[PDB]
Amino acid sequence: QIVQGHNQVIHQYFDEKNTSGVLVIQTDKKINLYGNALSRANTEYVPASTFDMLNALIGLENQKTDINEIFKWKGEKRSFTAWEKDMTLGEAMKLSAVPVYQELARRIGLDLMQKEVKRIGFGNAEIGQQVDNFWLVGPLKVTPIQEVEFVSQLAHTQLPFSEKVQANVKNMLLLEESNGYKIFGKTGWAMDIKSQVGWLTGWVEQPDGKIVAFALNMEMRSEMPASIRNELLMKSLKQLNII
Ligand SMILES: *C(=O)[C@@H](NC(=O)/C(=N\OC(C)(C)C(=O)O)c1csc(N)n1)[C@@H]1NC(C(=O)O)=C(C[n+]2ccccc2)CS1
Repeated sequence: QIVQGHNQVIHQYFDEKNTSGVLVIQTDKKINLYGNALSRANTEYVPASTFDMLNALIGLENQKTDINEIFKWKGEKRSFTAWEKDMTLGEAMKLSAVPVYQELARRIGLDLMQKEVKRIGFGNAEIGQQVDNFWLVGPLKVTPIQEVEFVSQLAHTQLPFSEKVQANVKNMLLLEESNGYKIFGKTGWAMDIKSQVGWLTGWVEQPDGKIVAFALNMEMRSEMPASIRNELLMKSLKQLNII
């Protein structure tokens, strides 16, 4: 099941970007590890925005929102300018608009959130006490192997949510498409005074329908482009002939 993969080459790629990281790939029930810091795969980190996928699933499942709802921008200056507008849950997914995902979390509220997170068994399922930021600062944590298992199940409509809800959240996640290969996923990035953890978790849907899921997890620095996660993921996917 969980093993290291054939690759001297991906190890290099990560050293060549001057980072410590791992790339977990899950096809059917086989999980391979690649990178220059494999032990990260079993290390817990905060999911940061990658949690937006689970938030949306819980929110939609319990009818706290719907895919047509327009979340209103009330006019205050926000941490990013691209967030400064009315938007749907789907458009928030793509922009990683935290304030939408915080409104939604509050609608959900703490008891349902923690019943649902324990029900799903996400990470260490620890939400503790603040409903509106537990995925960004802790206590909630998850490993890269757990994430890839989560997105694999989302990809395959195997999570314990309605089928329509799963399909609606999948449809929010399309990043890129070319040669008939689709790539779905979600970035994440948390700025803790310790290290900074960067995520990119999602999947490839190949032309014949086959799903190959991935969870990139690396140490970020403020000097890196945000681009670097996608660049390293796409190089590695090509090298493994997944795309
Ligand atoms: C989800 O993971 C969100 N992360 C954060 O809100 C945090 N930081 O975002 C960064 C990018 C580090 C920032 O400069 O503010 C964060 C760190 S500690 C804490 N409580 N919050 C969204 N993630 C990302 C991303 O993954 O890149 C965003 C997209 N983005 C980033 C940089 C430039 C353009 C777009 C928005 S926050």
